[PDB]
Parts: sequence; C-alpha cells; structure tokens
Amino acid sequence: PGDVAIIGASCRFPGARNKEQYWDNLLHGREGVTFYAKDEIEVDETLINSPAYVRATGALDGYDEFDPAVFGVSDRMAAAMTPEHRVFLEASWEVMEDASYDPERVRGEVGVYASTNPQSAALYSSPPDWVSAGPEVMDRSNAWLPDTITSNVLYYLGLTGEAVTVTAVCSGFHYAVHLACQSLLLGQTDMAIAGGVMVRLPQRRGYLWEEGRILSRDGHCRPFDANGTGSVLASGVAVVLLKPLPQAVADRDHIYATVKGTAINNNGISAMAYGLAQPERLSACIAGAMQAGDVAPETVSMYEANGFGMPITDSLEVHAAHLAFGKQSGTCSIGAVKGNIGHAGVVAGGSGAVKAAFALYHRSLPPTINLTELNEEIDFPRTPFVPQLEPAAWQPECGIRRAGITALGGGGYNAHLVLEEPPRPVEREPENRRPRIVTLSALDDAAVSRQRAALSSWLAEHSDARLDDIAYSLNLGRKALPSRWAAVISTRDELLEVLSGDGKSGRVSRFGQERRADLARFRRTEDGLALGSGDEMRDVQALTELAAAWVQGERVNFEVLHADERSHRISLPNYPFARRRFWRTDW
Amino acid sequence: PGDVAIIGASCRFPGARNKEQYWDNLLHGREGVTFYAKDEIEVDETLINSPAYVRATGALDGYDEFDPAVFGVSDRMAAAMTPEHRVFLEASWEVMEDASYDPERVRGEVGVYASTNPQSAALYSSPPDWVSAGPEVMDRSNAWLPDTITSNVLYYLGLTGEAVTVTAVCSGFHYAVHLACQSLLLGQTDMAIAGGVMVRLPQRRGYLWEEGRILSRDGHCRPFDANGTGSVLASGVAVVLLKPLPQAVADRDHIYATVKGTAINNNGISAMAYGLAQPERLSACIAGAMQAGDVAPETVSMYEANGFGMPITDSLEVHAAHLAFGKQSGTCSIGAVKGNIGHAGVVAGGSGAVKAAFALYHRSLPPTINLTELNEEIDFPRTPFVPQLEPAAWQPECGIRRAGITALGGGGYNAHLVLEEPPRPVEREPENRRPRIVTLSALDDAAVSRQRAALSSWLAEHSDARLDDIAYSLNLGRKALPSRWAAVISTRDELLEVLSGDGKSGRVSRFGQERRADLARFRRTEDGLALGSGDEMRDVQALTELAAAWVQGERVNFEVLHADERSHRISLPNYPFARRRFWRTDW
Ligand SMILES: [K+]
Ligand SMILES: [K+]
Repeated sequence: PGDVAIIGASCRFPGARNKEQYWDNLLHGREGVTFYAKDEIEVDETLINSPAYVRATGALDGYDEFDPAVFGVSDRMAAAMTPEHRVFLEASWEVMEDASYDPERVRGEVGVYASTNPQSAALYSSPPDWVSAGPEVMDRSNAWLPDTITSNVLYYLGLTGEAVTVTAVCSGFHYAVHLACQSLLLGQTDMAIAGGVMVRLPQRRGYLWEEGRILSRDGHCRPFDANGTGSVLASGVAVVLLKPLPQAVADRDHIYATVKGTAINNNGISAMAYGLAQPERLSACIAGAMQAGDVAPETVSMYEANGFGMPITDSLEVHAAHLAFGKQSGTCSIGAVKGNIGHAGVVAGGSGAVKAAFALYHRSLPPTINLTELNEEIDFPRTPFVPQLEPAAWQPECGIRRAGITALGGGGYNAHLVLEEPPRPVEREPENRRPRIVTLSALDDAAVSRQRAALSSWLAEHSDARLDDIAYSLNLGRKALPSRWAAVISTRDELLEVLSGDGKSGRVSRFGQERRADLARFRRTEDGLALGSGDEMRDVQALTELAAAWVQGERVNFEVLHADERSHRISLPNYPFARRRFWRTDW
Repeated sequence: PGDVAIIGASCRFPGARNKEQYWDNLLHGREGVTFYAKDEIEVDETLINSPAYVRATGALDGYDEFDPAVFGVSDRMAAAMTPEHRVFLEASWEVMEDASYDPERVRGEVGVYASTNPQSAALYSSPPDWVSAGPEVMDRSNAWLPDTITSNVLYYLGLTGEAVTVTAVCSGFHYAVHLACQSLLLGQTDMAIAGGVMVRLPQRRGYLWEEGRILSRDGHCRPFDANGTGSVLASGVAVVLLKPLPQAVADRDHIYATVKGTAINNNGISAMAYGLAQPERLSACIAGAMQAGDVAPETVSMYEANGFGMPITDSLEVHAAHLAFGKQSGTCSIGAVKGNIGHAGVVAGGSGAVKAAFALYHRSLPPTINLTELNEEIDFPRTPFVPQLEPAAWQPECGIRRAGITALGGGGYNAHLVLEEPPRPVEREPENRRPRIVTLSALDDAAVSRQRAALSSWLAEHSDARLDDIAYSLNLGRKALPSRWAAVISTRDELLEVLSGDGKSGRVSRFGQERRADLARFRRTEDGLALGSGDEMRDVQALTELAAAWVQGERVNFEVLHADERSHRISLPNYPFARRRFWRTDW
C-alpha cells in the first residue's frame, strides 16, 4: 500500500464556519476578506490614519468562543488556554465526529500531529513561571505551551497514542501531515489526527502596505494577475483524520481522498526573500513528493499553488512547478485559494489541501477569483498549467484524478503533498427493512434539540443516504453523553417524523415516560447491555426497551447490534457547541 | 516683594551636554536635531520603510550613563533605576554644585520639586510587585516609582526637607517651578530644587508624519514660518536652584535671574486639539503671571513662546499673548527655542526658561532659527512682537529687562512664568593679598586629576574671577569626598601652577608625604577643626598644616576660615562623572 486515507475532516476559514460552508464558497467564487471602517478597529492608533494602512483582514469568526463543558474543562482553564488551544481542540473533536469514530471506544493507537504559531501564544498572555511546581502551575503551563496543543487532544478526547507539535512557519499543516504519515507507514499508530491552527492577535486589525512586499495595496488578493500587489493576512484551522488505505477500505470508512506522497525540504543557504520560491529546491520538493507516492507528473491534473498574488512570486512558483512536471506532462489545472481567503499562515497550506481533497471528492474544479489580467511573464501556454477561471466538472483525459498542493513559508520552509481521488464506491447489498435504533446525545436537552434539528435538515440535503448507515454511524461513531434521546424506526420517513417537533412522538419517548426499563431482560457484556437472543434483536418491543435503558443512562453494547450487517460510516452533522466567549483578564 | 532668585542651574539638551554648551549653541543659532540612516535605527521594524517615517530626533547624549559610586548607589540599584531617575539625580547634584552649596552643610530646609514622564518608566521595566514587603521590594519600588525621583535626591544628596513629584505633560518644568515658589513664599522651605526630566524610550527613534498634526514633515522645526509643518521629539533635563531674593543677596549668592511671577491653568471645557492655544484661557494665564509679579506688559521686552512650528498653533499663541499685553505695551522680542532642539516634552518649558534666564544674565538676545518666510497671517507689524532673526545686544527703552516664558501641553495644560534680570552687583572691596586654602575632592584619584584639569581650563576662560571667591566657593560649596587634594596659595598664578602636572608641586602636597599633621595645634569646633588665633589664619605654616590635615581626611570648619571677609559664591566646573553604562537585563 503506502497510501493514507483521509477519513475525516474539519476546518474553519474566513467567511466559512465549517467545511460545507467552505466548499460552497469556493464553488461560487466568493471572497471571505472583511473590510472595516476606521472606528471598527480599536488598535494601531498610531497607524490607523496613515495613507498606507489597509483595513482588510481574513477574520476567524468565534476565535474567542469555546464550550468547556463538552471537554470537561473549567472556566478558569478555558480563559488560560490560548485561542489556538481551544480552536484546535474543538476541531479535533469535530474531525473525530466527521469520521464517525468515538474516542472512548477506539481500540488502537491515535497520534496527534499539529502545527501552531507561538507568536500568538506570546501575545495572548504572559508565559508560565516555573519558580514553583504546584498543580496550578502545571495547569497554566498546559494552557499556554505550544507543546500541549497536541497533548490536550489526547487527554480531553480520551485517546491513547503519541502527540507531536511542530512549528514550521507558513508550511505548518503540510509538515504535520508529512510527519503523521511517517507514523502510520512505520506502524507506530493506527490512525492519526493531523492539522494546524492560526489565530492572529490582535484579530480585528489591518496591515501596512509597503511597495514591493507581500501585503496587498487595496486589500484584494489576485493570484497570477498582472496587477497583483500581494495578499491579506487571515486566520483559520484545518484538521484531518488519517488512516492507512487498505485498513480504511476494509473497515468501510468514509474516504474523502488518499495521500499518495509528501515531501519537505528547506532552501538553506540557497535562500530567497520572503515569498520567493527558489526554483531548484522547491522543484526537488515537488518531484520528491510525487516519487514517494509513485505518481507520474502526467497524471496530475490539478495544482493548488501557494500564490500570494505577487507577479514575481507567482512566476517563481510556476517555474518551479514546471521543472518538476517536465515537458511531456500534458495539461493541468492551476489555482490559488489565497485569492478567496488570504494567507492563513500556519494553516495556509491546509486551506489549499482541503480545497484539493474536496475537489477530488466531488469531482469538481473550483475557480480562482480576482483574476482579470493574466500575468504575461509566466507565459501559461508554454506550461502545463491553465488557470481555472470558471467552475468545471473534473473529467481528465488521464483517467485518474490526482492533485498536488504546495506550501511555502519563511525560513526557507518548503512542502508539497500529492492527493488522489478516493476509491470507487463498492456495490452495496440491498437494504434490509428492519427496526433500527438511532441515538443522539449531548450535555443538556437544548443541545440535543439542536442535534435533532440539524439531523432532520441533513436528511433533506442528502436524500441518497441509507438508513442502515445513519444508525450505524450514530450508534457507533458518537460518544455517549449525559442527555440522551433515542428512537426505534424502520424507514427514513419514520426517522424524520420522530425528530420533528419536541421529539417525544416516538416509540422510545413514550416508553420512558410510563415506566423504567427492566434490566433483567438484558445480558451484561464487556461492552454493555445486550439482548438475550438473535431473534430478540429484530423485535420492535425488545429494541424499544433497550433504547430506553440507554436513555436512562445505561451503557449499551452497540457492536453486537450491527454484527450481522456490513454498514458504512458516513459524515453526519457535528456537535452544536454552545459558544461562550473566554478571554484572560490579568496579563 | 515675592521675588525668588535663580542661584544655580543645570541642564542637558540635544546638542548640549551642559548649560555653557547650550547657551553657546543658542548664541550661534545651531540646530541640535540628529538625522539617522535606516540602519542606525534598531526599532520600529514595521515603520522604518514607510514613506512617512522621518529619521530625526532630539537625542540626549548619555541617557543611559551614570556614576553610582559618587551617590552611594549600588550597581544593582543603578540598573534598576529608570533613566529619568539617574539623569535627574545627576542634574540635582550639578545644580547644587553650580550654586556652590554643599548639601551636607546646608542648615535649612531644601525642597525638591520635579516633573517626570511616567510613560518612560512603564517602558523601561515591569513595575514593582507588592505581594511582599521586604527591603529588596522597597529598593525596586524606589527605583521605578516616579514618586521617588524627588525623594532619592533628598536621600542620596544628604538633604532634609520635602519632596513633591508632579506630572503635568508638556508643562512639567513650569508646574514644578510654580509649586516650588509657593513653598518658598509660604515659608515652608529655605531654598528649592525645581526642574524636570524627559528621556524618551526608545531613545534612538524616528516618528511617523501625519498631515495636519504636530510632527514635522522634514525633521526641521520652523517656528513662526509659513512653511512650518511641526516639530521634532526631544529629550533633556533642566534643574534650577531657587532661593528668596533678599536672602540670596544677603548670602552673596550667584544670581542668574529672578522669578517675578508664575501662573497655571487648564483649558478645561474650552478644549482644543493638541498644541492649539485657546486665546481666552491662555491669555488669562499669561496675564495672571504678570499680575502675580506686579509687572506691567509695557516692561516685558522678551517673550519666549511655545512655538511648535505649525501656522495655526503659532497664530493662536501670538494672539493669546497679544490679548494679555494689550495695545499700549510697546515692542517685544519674540522667539521659540523649539526650532533649535525640538519639543522636549516634560522639560520643553525648561528649555525656554533656561534660554530666557541666560539671555537676561548675559544681556543678549539669541536668534530664532529656521525662519525664512514670516507667517503673513500673524501680522507681526500689527502686534507688539518682533521675531528675533539675528542675535543682538539687549538694551530696552523700558529700562528693565524682563522675560515671559509660556508652556503649552496636552490635556489643556497651560503655564507662564515671568523673569527679571538679576540685581545690580554691589561694589566689591579690593582683594587682600593673603595665603588661601583651596580644596578639591572626588571619589578616586583619577577623578581628582580631572577636577584639576577642569579647574585650570576654567581659569583661562574666566580671567576676571577673584581668588577669594574661588577659594570660598570650593571650600564651602563642595561635598568632602574620600580622595582629597588641597593647596595653599596667594595669587591666581600660584593656583594655576600647583594645579598643573601631577599637582604635587605645592607646599601642602610636599607636607603630606614627609610628615603627618599634628591635630593638637588646632581647636575643635562643632563644625570641625579651626585655628587657635586670628593671627594664625594669616600664617603660611599654620594654613599649610590645616590643609594637610584635611587631605589626610580630617574635618575642617571652613566657615570660620572665611568669617572675616565677605566673599561671593561663583560658578565653578561640575564633578567629572565617570559615566558607566547601566541598563536592566530582565524585564
Ligand atoms: K490660576
Ligand atoms: K588644641
């Protein structure tokens, strides 16, 4: 094998609070940069009136919001945690939900590899003082140190494995995915959480334009444009769940795309100015990634570029990509997502990787925006690359869909990873009509009601989703939380009816109001309560009593319920986090 | 009836390390602003390449230099003290020396009134933490708090009295002089140290030009000029020693000028933009100061203005002064010293007051520089004021020389003080030719040699200085320090010869090496050793043994040595401070 599957994803970007909102924005060519009036910016009093100050930024909505009760975190600790700690932790929870894996029931080793910006931690609060070694000191250290961005995931999700934090400037996301795959291919872990986080402080802030530098003169990012003047600074987060491809296919996971190869290197002594791609070192990086995945440049029909929007930086990157593709490669779609959202720093490579992964999944090519006058110096007809001006269906003459994503940063950091479309979906056996248990749990009743509203809305969106996959994913892919709700249904239409309204019109809901469940009916197993016979697991009354016992707070062995069928994990709505704002008051 | 004499002065400004250098620069119309290359500024990385950044400032040479051993300060404490603490402490030492008063032997109550910029301390180091009450905590507080800028002077100079620190933005010097004079007129103190200190941090730094604001566009300050765009930021220190006029004449002090009146008020609800003078409030301040000293505007022939260099602010200030002078005032010379050095913040009013005092003392009017096109909007021929374009002798038709100095600041702070030339000198009796004792002491032997070189150089410049004044000032105006030197001479030429070379060619020096002084020859007084008879005080051998006893470290009553003659205190060189560099290393 040596291929790594992306079985779950979670991200937040300017103008997008989730991946579905992110993909919909890329499809319609929307811009997520925010423009402010002078009074809306409450910092930079010395610069706000300068003619060179641009009141534009890529804002991250809810950078200060967190739901500590879901993770078991105290309010004091939530304020002590840097925004990058909270945002990445909340995204790791969501990436596990998107893959339908309950961390409490994960039997293998999970690695957490993430990249973070230490400049953000240094601006949020003063660092820990290690003059004493009390427990409150350890709490303050775990809230501030970049080293514990990955450790806190292992602790607060209940996972066991290894945690590694890397700091790689603007290539952070790729370096995390690169290192995560080494862990998987060497067999040290079974699946891996990999990603990056960037929260710029102060958040609501502009920047200062200087002639010839990477920052834009008008606040617009125009990649590959002749009139491009640079990019905008942005914040975001992107996390993916990684798993070896043969194991992901065997376990009937939900696969967005596969990672064929990754490669990293540094410009070293052959250094450039910031944003300038050195042709020899970057091309060696791109070629090494394709060599690692055994993909030929003829087969890559999408190239997601770094693309600041500077004529000189775009020319050096397209030339470096040209050296790696060769002459005989053919034609390839080129684009830069920074035109949509700006430069997201640590996670800038993640926005491009997430764009490429979803492009392979939906077999669609999103456009590159703010492109009106093509850069004549890049001479695109003499290169394999064609700027994606319009959205288009992805139907390559090659026969296979493969994409390459590049991340450039300061300090000479280079990185490139090559993705392939997921395996073709297998032929499914016809769905058996039988009563099934569906479950929803959160911390309080209001959050469960939001889960019911989100699921009924989701059912309208995805009319081709099978009912046996929904129940398998909800029952085996979500953590059992205190406030619980369940129903016993046989069709998709019955599911929509029980979810509607207050949710109490269902068979299980009326059972819980009348009497408590009789536990002598069930057999206790190592994983919880189970039904006494195989014939019992197809009786509506037996399934109804078991679900009510679960709603009452008992632990149920959901594995033995789905042992007879080979269902698939699917992507369902995430937890509806109640987002209170947390910010430190003492420096 | 309430006149206060300026009997000592000390200052440092851009381009001047002492008051003699400052007056000489004003006389020749020199500019003390410094211009830097981009690489010479090691701060403001984000602004250094902006087209609006002006690499100009009024630097204070040696802002980080200090000689803590002379004050009894430890090296640890010298690094803990803010630069404003050290600069003001060193200037207070110099101002007592300039007036020829030894703080150990001052019999009265001395008040120390100063103004400081608390923003500098907040940038130099983190503030003290009061979680405990140990002596090391108190040392850190005394090193950081602005309240102890004045207290440390009382403690380290050996004075007893009262200390008051005020913070009055750009009117700081005037408010200190105002409060000092109230202390004297109410009899709370016998003499007062008054001044201010301004050390801008970071020191070597430019500024950002913004159109229509107070900062200059080219780095030059052009007061009353039609093409003026503002001023430059400057650092400095200015301290004066104040004493009631009748007492200063009775003690034969050296009087630069006298303070006739002072007045303060605030713009209040009648507020303006920064630097803009409200005519009604500022004129009331100017008129109130002249009313306090019982001086009529017809008698004021010099007006030292605030003078930023902006056409609108210069026009409003000249209008306010016109309202206070009336129509029948006559003619008056107007100038603004900010053209020479820039805006010195807390001590900005000090630069003008010191310029006016030396103008009154030397009977000269220094020019206003950078003035090529007069502001037609002010209409100077229709006002009593005439811009002093060239240096000129001060011979007013009024008959008396009086000056008014105005200080404007942010927050609406206004201040104005009126000075008069010193009293006419009395007729001196011819100098008796007799042997006299002259003394020099410092902290180490190398500093004493610098004192001898400084004293011999001074003798060439001031050939009209009487020897009985020189000995009286050296013997009664300097602190007795461990490394000592003395000589017994009768003429100025004998003084020049013994000071020359290694300084060991005198009878006192040859006496100390051969034999020790026999103290039984002398009589003990409450203030030290004295000679047994009046006839002995004219014997060379008796005076030589007494001087040698002092060099060996004994305490000598110098009051009784000069009791028979009425000598005068004169201005002699200051201590040659060995200036080691001190800066904090931990925030
Ligand atoms: K008043
Ligand atoms: K005796």
